[PDB]
Amino acid sequence: NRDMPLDSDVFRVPPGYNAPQQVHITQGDLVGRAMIISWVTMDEPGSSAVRYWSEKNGRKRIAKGKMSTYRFFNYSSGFIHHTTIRKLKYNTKYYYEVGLRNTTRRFSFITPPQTGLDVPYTFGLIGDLGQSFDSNTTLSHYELSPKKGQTVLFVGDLSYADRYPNHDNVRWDTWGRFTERSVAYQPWIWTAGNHEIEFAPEINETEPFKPFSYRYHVPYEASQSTSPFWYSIKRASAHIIVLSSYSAYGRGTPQYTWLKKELRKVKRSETPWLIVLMHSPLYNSYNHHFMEGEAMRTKFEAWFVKYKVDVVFAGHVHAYERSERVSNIAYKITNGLCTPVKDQSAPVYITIGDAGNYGVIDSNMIQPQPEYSAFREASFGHGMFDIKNRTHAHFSWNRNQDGVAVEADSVWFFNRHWYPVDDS
Amino acid sequence: NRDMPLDSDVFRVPPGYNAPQQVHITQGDLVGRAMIISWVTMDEPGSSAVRYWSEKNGRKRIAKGKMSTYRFFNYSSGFIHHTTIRKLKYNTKYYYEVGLRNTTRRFSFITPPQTGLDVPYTFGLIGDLGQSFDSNTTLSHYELSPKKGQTVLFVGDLSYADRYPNHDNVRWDTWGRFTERSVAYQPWIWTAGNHEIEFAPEINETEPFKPFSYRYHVPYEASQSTSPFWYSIKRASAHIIVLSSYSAYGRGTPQYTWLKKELRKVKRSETPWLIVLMHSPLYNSYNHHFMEGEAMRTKFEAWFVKYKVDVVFAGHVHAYERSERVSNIAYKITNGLCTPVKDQSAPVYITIGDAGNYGVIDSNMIQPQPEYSAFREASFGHGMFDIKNRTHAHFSWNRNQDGVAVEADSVWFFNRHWYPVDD
Amino acid sequence: NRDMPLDSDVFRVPPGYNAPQQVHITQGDLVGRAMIISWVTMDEPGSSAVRYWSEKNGRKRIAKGKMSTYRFFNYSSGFIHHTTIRKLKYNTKYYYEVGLRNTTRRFSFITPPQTGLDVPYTFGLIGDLGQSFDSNTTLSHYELSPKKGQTVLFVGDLSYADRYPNHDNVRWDTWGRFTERSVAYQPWIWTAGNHEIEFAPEINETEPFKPFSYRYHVPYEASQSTSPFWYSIKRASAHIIVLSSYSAYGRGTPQYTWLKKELRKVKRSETPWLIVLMHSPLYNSYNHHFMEGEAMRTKFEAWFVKYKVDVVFAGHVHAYERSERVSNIAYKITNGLCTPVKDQSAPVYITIGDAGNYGVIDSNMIQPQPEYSAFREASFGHGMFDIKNRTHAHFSWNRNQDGVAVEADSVWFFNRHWYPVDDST
Amino acid sequence: NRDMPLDSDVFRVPPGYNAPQQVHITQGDLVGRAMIISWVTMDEPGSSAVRYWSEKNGRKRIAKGKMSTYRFFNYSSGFIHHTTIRKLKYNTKYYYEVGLRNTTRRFSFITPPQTGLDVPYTFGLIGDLGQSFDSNTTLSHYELSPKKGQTVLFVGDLSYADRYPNHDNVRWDTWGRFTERSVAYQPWIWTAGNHEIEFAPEINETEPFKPFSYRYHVPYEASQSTSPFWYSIKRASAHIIVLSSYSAYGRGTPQYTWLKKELRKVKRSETPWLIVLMHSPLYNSYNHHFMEGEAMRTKFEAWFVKYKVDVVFAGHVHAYERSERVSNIAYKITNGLCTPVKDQSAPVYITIGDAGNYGVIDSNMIQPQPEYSAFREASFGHGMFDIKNRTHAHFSWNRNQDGVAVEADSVWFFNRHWYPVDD
Ligand SMILES: *[C@@H]1O[C@H](CO)[C@@H](O[C@@H]2O[C@H](CO)[C@@H](O)[C@H](O)[C@H]2NC(C)=O)[C@H](O[C@@H]2O[C@@H](C)[C@@H](O)[C@@H](O)[C@@H]2O)[C@H]1NC(C)=O
Ligand SMILES: *[C@@H]1O[C@H](CO)[C@@H](O[C@@H]2O[C@H](CO)[C@@H](O)[C@H](O)[C@H]2NC(C)=O)[C@H](O[C@@H]2O[C@@H](C)[C@@H](O)[C@@H](O)[C@@H]2O)[C@H]1NC(C)=O
Ligand SMILES: *[C@@H]1O[C@H](CO)[C@@H](O[C@@H]2O[C@H](CO)[C@@H](O)[C@H](O)[C@H]2NC(C)=O)[C@H](O[C@@H]2O[C@@H](C)[C@@H](O)[C@@H](O)[C@@H]2O)[C@H]1NC(C)=O
Ligand SMILES: *[C@@H]1O[C@H](CO)[C@@H](O[C@@H]2O[C@H](CO)[C@@H](O)[C@H](O)[C@H]2NC(C)=O)[C@H](O[C@@H]2O[C@@H](C)[C@@H](O)[C@@H](O)[C@@H]2O)[C@H]1NC(C)=O
Ligand SMILES: *[C@@H]1O[C@H](CO)[C@@H](O)[C@H](O)[C@H]1NC(C)=O
Ligand SMILES: *[C@@H]1O[C@H](CO)[C@@H](O)[C@H](O)[C@H]1NC(C)=O
Ligand SMILES: *[C@@H]1O[C@H](CO)[C@@H](O)[C@H](O)[C@H]1NC(C)=O
Ligand SMILES: *[C@@H]1O[C@H](CO)[C@@H](O)[C@H](O)[C@H]1NC(C)=O
Ligand SMILES: *[C@@H]1O[C@H](CO)[C@@H](O)[C@H](O)[C@H]1NC(C)=O
Ligand SMILES: *[C@@H]1O[C@H](CO)[C@@H](O)[C@H](O)[C@H]1NC(C)=O
Ligand SMILES: *[C@@H]1O[C@H](CO)[C@@H](O)[C@H](O)[C@H]1NC(C)=O
Ligand SMILES: *[C@@H]1O[C@H](CO)[C@@H](O)[C@H](O)[C@H]1NC(C)=O
Ligand SMILES: *[C@@H]1O[C@H](CO)[C@@H](O)[C@H](O)[C@H]1NC(C)=O
Ligand SMILES: *[C@@H]1O[C@H](CO)[C@@H](O)[C@H](O)[C@H]1NC(C)=O
Ligand SMILES: [Cl-]
Ligand SMILES: [Fe+3]
Ligand SMILES: [Fe+3]
Ligand SMILES: [Fe+3]
Ligand SMILES: [Fe+3]
Ligand code: NA
Ligand code: NA
Ligand SMILES: [Zn+2]
Ligand SMILES: [Zn+2]
Ligand SMILES: [Zn+2]
Ligand SMILES: [Zn+2]
Repeated sequence: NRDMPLDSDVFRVPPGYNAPQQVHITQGDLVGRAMIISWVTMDEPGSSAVRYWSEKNGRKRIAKGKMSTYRFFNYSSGFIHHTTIRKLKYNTKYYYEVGLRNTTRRFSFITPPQTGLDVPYTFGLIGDLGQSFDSNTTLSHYELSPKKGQTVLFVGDLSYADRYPNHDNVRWDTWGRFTERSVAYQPWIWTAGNHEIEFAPEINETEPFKPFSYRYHVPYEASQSTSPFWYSIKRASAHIIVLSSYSAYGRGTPQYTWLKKELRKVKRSETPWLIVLMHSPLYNSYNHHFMEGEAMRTKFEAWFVKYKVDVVFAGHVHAYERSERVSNIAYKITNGLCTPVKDQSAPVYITIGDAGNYGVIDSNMIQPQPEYSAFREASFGHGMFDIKNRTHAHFSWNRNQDGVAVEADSVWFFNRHWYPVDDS
Repeated sequence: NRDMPLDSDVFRVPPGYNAPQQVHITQGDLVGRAMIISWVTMDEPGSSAVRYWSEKNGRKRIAKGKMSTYRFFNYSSGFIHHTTIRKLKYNTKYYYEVGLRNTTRRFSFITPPQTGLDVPYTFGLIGDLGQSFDSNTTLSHYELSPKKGQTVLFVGDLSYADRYPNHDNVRWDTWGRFTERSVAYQPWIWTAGNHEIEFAPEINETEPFKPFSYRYHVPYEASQSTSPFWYSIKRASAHIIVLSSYSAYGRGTPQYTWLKKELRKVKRSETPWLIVLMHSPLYNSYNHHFMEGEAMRTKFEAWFVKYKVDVVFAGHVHAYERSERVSNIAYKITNGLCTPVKDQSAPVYITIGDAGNYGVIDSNMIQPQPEYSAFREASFGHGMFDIKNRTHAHFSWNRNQDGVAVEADSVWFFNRHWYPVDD
Repeated sequence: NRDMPLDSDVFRVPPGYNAPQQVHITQGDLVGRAMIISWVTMDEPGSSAVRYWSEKNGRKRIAKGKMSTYRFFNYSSGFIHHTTIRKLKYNTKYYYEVGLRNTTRRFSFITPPQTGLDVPYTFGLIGDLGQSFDSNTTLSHYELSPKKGQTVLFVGDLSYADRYPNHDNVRWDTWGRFTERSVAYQPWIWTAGNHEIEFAPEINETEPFKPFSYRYHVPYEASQSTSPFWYSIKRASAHIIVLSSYSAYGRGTPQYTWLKKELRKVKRSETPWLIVLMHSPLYNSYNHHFMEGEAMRTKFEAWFVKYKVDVVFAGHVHAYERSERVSNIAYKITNGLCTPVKDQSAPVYITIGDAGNYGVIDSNMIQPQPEYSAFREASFGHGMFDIKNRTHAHFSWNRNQDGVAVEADSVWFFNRHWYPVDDST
Repeated sequence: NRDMPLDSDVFRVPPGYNAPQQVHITQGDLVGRAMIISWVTMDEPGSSAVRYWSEKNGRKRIAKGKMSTYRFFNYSSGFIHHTTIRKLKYNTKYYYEVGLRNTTRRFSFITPPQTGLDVPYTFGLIGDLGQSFDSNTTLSHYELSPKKGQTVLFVGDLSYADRYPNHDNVRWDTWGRFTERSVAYQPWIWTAGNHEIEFAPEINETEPFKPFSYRYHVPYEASQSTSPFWYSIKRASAHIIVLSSYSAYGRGTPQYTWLKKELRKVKRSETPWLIVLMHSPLYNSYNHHFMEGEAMRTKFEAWFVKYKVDVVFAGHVHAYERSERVSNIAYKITNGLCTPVKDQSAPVYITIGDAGNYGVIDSNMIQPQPEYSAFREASFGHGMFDIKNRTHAHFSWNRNQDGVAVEADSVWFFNRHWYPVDD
């Protein structure tokens, strides 16, 4: 176990009575004019109000949100606040304060630009963060990146609190305080991983995702989803679809039905970059969780080809892997066509679940490297998906053992819709 | 299309003030000593009490249940009752009556024999019933069967009420009154199909399986399931595992985790017949819904082989198919091994979703007939799985266009644990 | 049984698919800038959106509210909509529309003037309305009154649906359609009466006021009440306090606590007319329900004197009665001081529970008329509290058997804070 | 504030992992064959099962109950268990054990005799107990009483936790542990006082009686009450009626309606002693809370007289008072009949809210002592209602300053139905 001890500086509780902690934000709407503000108070319920103001207009406003609590076995939570700030200005720095009654803590964010064809934007890519010492340097590598991530795409497995006895939910609080130094100033877009399931019938905890869902809200109604575990957002030139690997996705189910309709609503003339997130990779040549993505892949892979998804990000495997553009959609049971082929309409599949978890890397690879795998390496690190314009985005991967400006893997993406050419 | 009109005889309301209607029973425990009695009253809530007594020891006892209601868009249900009778005697006729506060109605059932290695038992197989005129013929054929079925293994898609505007839930009620003449007297073991999902955010109805789960209860806690849409029961010599094609089944999910534990609890020296029910077939050589079952197959086929499941029954496809014993579990992305192969540890996959639905048959088939497919036909009908003992179970398929004693398809199942020979 | 039959013209369903019916409004805030819009759709849920605009300007805005439903025994409601229009302009005609998805119906209201010392306003007084032919006559008299009532103060007992078998809640829907012609255009201020309680444990209905509270919302949180059945509103120059005779009011209970603080908040220099609404009369010389008000009188009478309430309106008794300014607050169990005395600091107690109910008047009164009873008469009718300014309000009582313009009883009120001179007739 | 400090011995936590604390029992049915067993586990949910057996026959049985939790402002409760043991034998000592899964604790109780005309029984009377050092003394005097109480009638105001900042509900847990040494072995019959209202809108606690209602269950369903704050039990020769001073009692309200019908069910030929419990006294000659009972009095006094209630116990005033048998029911507003008069159908009204509370006594009395007041004294203490038979019960008031066998006041109650003479 390489988890940071409870006394670590990154887990420190902010001073002052009922001081807000575990502050975290995410996009609150479909197009970027809104922000969910989230924090926890531990001494008393406190106010769910958020004071905020833009640098441009300097008028202090109040939004009012809602508080909630939960229990998990013998654990009882602090007071969890979720407040949505709406009708924000584009491309604008706002300041926001939480804890208006007790002790007040102040933060800030920048709204993205209005969606558009050539609007540039830099996405962090982080998966399977955890709270090990490895997790802490990955976060450091992200925040010190000269490419300056503006939003993190998070592909599942947050706190790993379920590894503890009875899923010791204090390790959710520590994770929230630890990640605050980033997510309180820029949105993370949440994907549900398997360590969020927390299905523990032995301790009478049988509602999947219960802790995760109380602590991390997503703007899922903004895209007509009926569940927080699959949803869409638009931000700058990107359309991002979040799927749930451990929800139902059979034909006719809510997630299947929502994805079918959502892929049809995508307007590549406004958001050229089509990004999909799921926890479990559909392409993966590591031994760890080899072929667990087969189920979802059979259901959705053809749809990713059809709609010319640019890239699919996943975690789950604790390592890094970048596919070639391939598909394996010709199979008809008896026709023998079960080998992935090069398909220039396919997305690139990237496994980036290597941000540290609890300190274990997945090293065992199937050998030789299969044709469908382009690059892979068992190192800790994080990714950046730097969109330049409608045709070009630059993806890079940074290792924890390198300098923060070093790119150990690096490739240009040519947009599938606006410039379809062999970017290999 | 061919759905029976609302004024059909099969849909008649039982007379009397608040007379119970849509009466139906199913196994109430793990081993067959309990029964869930269910019904609906339309005039007022009424009593959830059930009076019962055996034709033998004859003492009249009272079980008490719970009532509940639901709404669906602009539909308001009647008052739905579910009551469990426990501690029944094995292998005895009981009488039970419902509607004690006002109009009483009386029915009977016969508890199964205790579970055991060599206990014979006869299972009706019905899928995708619906309420078309074909639906009624299938049910007649089952009731007039010389085989004499004792329990219906129902592989999902019940009322087809979702085909109607706003899913007109009156068509649940009619289907309940139509099927009463069978399921009030012998258990139907319920599987959930895609027509039970009734996901309709356009009318703000977003809870999967809501009308079905209010109306049809299952003993799912008896097998430590956390959900009614997957569960297991034992009856005579059969261990029946019911799965939910339209719930989560990824690694670490409730259903995945439950099934993974459940197969370890199977004792073939106590129940040698291992039967799996699911709505969507894992092997299906018809064009309609072709390869829909692939996702669940990747997850569960290797377990079915590991545990030598005798048969997997499914509906969904509106036709009849019986596979060979095959598996397709050796694939590894790049090893190229993606062809089903004869495997005597594997189950036979039977598609039996041809009870009538709303009158339509699935006739277009993959050509040529793949080697994994033993027999297929686009006719309405039903199946019977007739366990003779620990080694032999006779499966027969009866067509609606045939006489009720006629088996258009017939095959001996040799038990995968006690007698695993080529069948 | 003088209840109007089900096929009466007043119970007619508004035509068109899923047309909104039982449209009714009431004040939706403390000061008058808000309105709660309420209505029922029978065919499908429909939209809880309200389109509205000022006759002056004309900008057509939308307010979104919520739909709820209930069951009561073997009855199932339609789809009940409550939507609050906020931030409105004072003294201004607004039009509003409901049923925006399918069949639209349009109505209007006038927001009250801004609260102030001399702001005039006419309040109607109706209690125990019911749905009888007498009930129809009272409503007609109210709306045809030459002094135009601008808001109804309603002292409880609405539909008398609970008199029917299984409280046949269909009789709630008919009463909503019948009263629509008034309450859809001007707010009625709701008090909960004993016929709202609907405690029917024999048919497993044990939640008091369940039908009433689903159908009739009030802005109780605006006055920091925690319950719909007691709350305060301010309108024009009146501060109106609504109490619940059939809720707890023992010392330390929520209603007791709320009323205690609420009287401290009243400012007679911003709203001179202090009005109390309750169902059960504290002072009542009628035989029916004689002394049922003693328990609440015991708890609150002295507070009404202390804070110089101008008038207490009640119903419950199916007749009309106006009291002298009278108090009975000096009793100490053993001191013999149990008789009401003239007290110019006390309010007037008015029983106005004679709008019709199910067609029965309460005529058996105690004789001779006690010294505390000013005027009493067993006839169907309604009242008007016509505030002229900070010092003067005219109260009048109109009988059904009389013309619409004739006051059978009437009296000038001298405001207890601004003109505290004896005004005894 | 004479409240005991948190490290006092009476607040000791039972040792051992998840040891049940705050164990307390009350009658679980109408007549005395059932017991509600309540306790709190702090380390994890634990099992709600209760193992119990009579000292007579060691046939160990299991009763299964229910667990609940609550929050109050920034306080989070432990795991609260309520389990009803039903179908017990009369007049029988039972053992019971809680904390089965982890640390077990064992207690006992003795069921009352079957209800009956001439069954003797001793009732402890305790009100406004709290947790001062005075409170601990009163509880000692009760448990040391030579008259040996068999059940406590508790007229309300339990923990006084609502005097602490934010009603510091730890002072509920501490009170449960302190009272356990009595109430784990014999029932206390709970009346809600005003310190149970805990209506605190400032800190967003607006639901009356929430902490109390979670921690202390009552068998209110057994008398067809729809609310735990009013209810009746029958025990030995007593029919006991608990009213809620701080709920609704206007005409038509649930409580009012309930009391009207419950009195009609009283059978003095089976329970000759008719006893009413309420928190706020209807007769009180103390300055503190003078005439707060008038409102309930105007509604209910004539009913008490009409049904010849033997005695009404209240608390609320932190002193002792015993009235004469008087009524004040002749008043008609204008007839001037407002003075209480002696009335041999009226109950005796006893204020017994002097068990200690937070260490304050109410000493200021109305002078001179009114005619309706028989005896009254501002001292801490408790009472005992000792039923001998259908005609006689002995009531005694024991002060904390006297020795445990000393009665500072004592009267014979002559049964209003069987023996109504001037007592
Ligand atoms: C969209 O972004 C691309 C990456 O930044 C642009 O390509 C870049 O163009 C630069 C000239 O402005 C040149 O120095 C860079 O080397 C080049 N980078 C790459 C990776 O090609 C692209 O510009 C167009 O496409 C390239 C290939 C050249 O033909 C440019 O002259 C073109 O303008 C950007 N597209 C647009 C429309 O600006
Ligand atoms: C289990 O049931 C099978 C079907 O009823 C039995 O096989 C049948 O046995 C009949 C005589 O008992 C024979 O006429 C049938 O032809 C035969 N049916 C088939 C499909 O083979 C079976 O009986 C045992 O197995 C058969 C093959 C013979 O060897 C019998 O002598 C055996 O008793 C039943 N198994 C047992 C263990 O009884
Ligand atoms: C406040 O309203 C009162 C009721 O309308 C006014 O009294 C009425 O004044 C009328 C002409 O102003 C007069 O014809 C009415 O007889 C009289 N009504 C009564 C019941 O007295 C009152 O006007 C002031 O007071 C009265 C007594 C007259 O002296 C008026 O001339 C006064 O202006 C209104 N108060 C004010 C300040 O206007
Ligand atoms: C009910 O209990 C009372 C208290 O014990 C009985 O009165 C007591 O009877 C004793 C004789 O056994 C006697 O020594 C006690 O002094 C006397 N105590 C009092 C306070 O009176 C009572 O006994 C009957 O009633 C009284 C009025 C006498 O007439 C006795 O002689 C009677 O036996 C008991 N009543 C019954 C019906 O048992
Ligand atoms: C985590 O990293 C930050 C930034 O590099 C550093 O200040 C902090 O001390 C580190 N803490 C631990 C426990 O590694
Ligand atoms: C609740 O708040 C009080 C005062 O703010 C504090 O002293 C106490 O420790 C808190 N209790 C809990 C359980 O947080
Ligand atoms: C359904 O089948 C039964 C039995 O064959 C028959 O009596 C009945 O008339 C049929 N009803 C319809 C509508 O086909
Ligand atoms: C409810 O029950 C009453 C009494 O039998 C009956 O008259 C009425 O029609 C019923 N209403 C409904 C909607 O079932
Ligand atoms: C239904 O049964 C109850 C209880 O026996 C009875 O009171 C009632 O009148 C019955 N209803 C009808 C319509 O017969
Ligand atoms: C539900 O709506 C349809 C029209 O959309 C109507 O025909 C049907 O009768 C409605 N059902 C009820 C119970 O109102
Ligand atoms: C009600 O309106 C909706 C949307 O405008 C429409 O789809 C529906 O057909 C309408 N219903 C009827 C009965 O006209
Ligand atoms: C009710 O009164 C109105 C007049 O205001 C009249 O038009 C209508 O016919 C009356 N209806 C009944 C049933 O009395
Ligand atoms: C939960 O149970 C474990 C069991 O060892 C214990 O150590 C832990 O302190 C408990 N947590 C709480 C908050 O009681
Ligand atoms: C309470 O009383 C008991 C018995 O008299 C005694 O043993 C105990 O120490 C006392 N505790 C306190 C804190 O007074
Ligand atoms: Cl009181
Ligand atoms: Fe992981
Ligand atoms: Fe089907
Ligand atoms: Fe009335
Ligand atoms: Fe007290
Ligand atoms: Na599927
Ligand atoms: Na998976
Ligand atoms: Zn994972
Ligand atoms: Zn299907
Ligand atoms: Zn009334
Ligand atoms: Zn008290």
